[PDB]
Amino acid sequence: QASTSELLRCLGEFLCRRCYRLKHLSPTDPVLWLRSVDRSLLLQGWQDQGFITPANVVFLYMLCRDVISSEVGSDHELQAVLLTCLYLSYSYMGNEISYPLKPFLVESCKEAFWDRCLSVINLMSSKMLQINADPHYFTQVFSDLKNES
Amino acid sequence: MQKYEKLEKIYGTVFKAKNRETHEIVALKRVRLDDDDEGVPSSALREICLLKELKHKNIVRLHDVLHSDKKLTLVFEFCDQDLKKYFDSCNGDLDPEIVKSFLFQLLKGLGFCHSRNVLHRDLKPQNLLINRNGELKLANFGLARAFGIPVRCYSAEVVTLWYRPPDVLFGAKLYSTSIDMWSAGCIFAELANAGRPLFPGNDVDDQLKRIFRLLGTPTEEQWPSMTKLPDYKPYPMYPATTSLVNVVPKLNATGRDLLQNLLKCNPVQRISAEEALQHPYFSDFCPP
Ligand SMILES: CCCCc1c(-c2ccc(O)cc2)[nH]c2nccnc12
Repeated sequence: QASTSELLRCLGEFLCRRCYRLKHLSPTDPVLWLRSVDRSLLLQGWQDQGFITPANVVFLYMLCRDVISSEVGSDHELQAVLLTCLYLSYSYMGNEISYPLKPFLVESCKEAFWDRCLSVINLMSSKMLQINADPHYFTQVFSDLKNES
Repeated sequence: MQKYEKLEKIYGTVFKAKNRETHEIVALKRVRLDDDDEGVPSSALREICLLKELKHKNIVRLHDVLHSDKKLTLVFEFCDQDLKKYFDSCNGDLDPEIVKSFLFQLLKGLGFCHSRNVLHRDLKPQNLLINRNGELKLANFGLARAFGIPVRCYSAEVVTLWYRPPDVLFGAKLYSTSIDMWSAGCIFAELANAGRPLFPGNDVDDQLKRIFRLLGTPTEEQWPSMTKLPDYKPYPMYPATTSLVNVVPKLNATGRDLLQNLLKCNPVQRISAEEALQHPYFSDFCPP
């Protein structure tokens, strides 16, 4: 549907289906990890308003479909890649100039989070702009996200 | 950064350097990744994403991005100075052909950004780089963003005050490519005089007053949705009859016309970069 909760749930169902190795992943786990970052950033005064809206979830799903390997081998690794894609969404689409790393980091190896940032940007920077500039592309993505449920 | 030799320092620290492999001179921006002050990397990442998609002779060119030690190293083409230093180097006194040349290049770069669906949002003389060849580049995309997607609003808090347009000063939460055209008009005014900010207000109220006092206060007919903006407040009605002649002495009637097209208070009436480039002020000129 058109609501944030629905699309978050489509996104969650998409991740369980893509990451077929993760037998104990719940489709609510990804919603829980994303809601948690957003509420944290708000309560700690990093943003005035929540980032998770319908357009931004579509934006996030566009990164995820192309970045998250079907071969992710643990729920922890999935959380780390998703949180990377989320951090890039905030940096690119968020209303604040900057966002802290802390809520987005779940790995002990910091260098790997940054390497993954650079590598997602090198794959995705063209599509990140295209989904803004091309309204029919935004529509295609929004439509695929809904058909995830 | 093994590949590069730091020559001198000139959201991060900037160095002039040399590529050890080609001997070419570049600029290196270092972004610390283990900072004490959270934030910075986020804006660097947005800048890298945009700049990878904005290759134009008048946009500062990102060549590469290196990740080593607890830092991001952005490699750019080297430019000798920013417009601020340039104003200082020449007693704030530009020949009219250089005025025209700098506005032209600025509009081309800006035109390119807007046609790619990017808003710069921080146009000011220190974000404008000038080569020893006379080539100007828009730089510092840390505040920039892609637009096009449906959103309830953007940050109401963008552009240093002196370059911020009246709708944004009145708290408009949505704006378009118009926000940069206003700032480009402010810069045009600096170039065309003695290189000092046209509208140096000390706060929001003061800023709006400086603008209206020179340009006239917009009426309801020129700007019907004005009184509806979030931070709208009644201003005195300053007359529209004040001459711009002494404000921009390097300009004839043709440049003054272009300036007033850029400095329209109602954003929907501001000339676009592309139209401005077809204005008679650039009619003869050269770099076309
Ligand atoms: C504040 C950032 C502008 C710094 C800058 C300069 C720069 C050059 C001369 C100055 O006096 C100040 C800044 N040159 C550059 N070349 C490539 C990339 N960035 C820069």
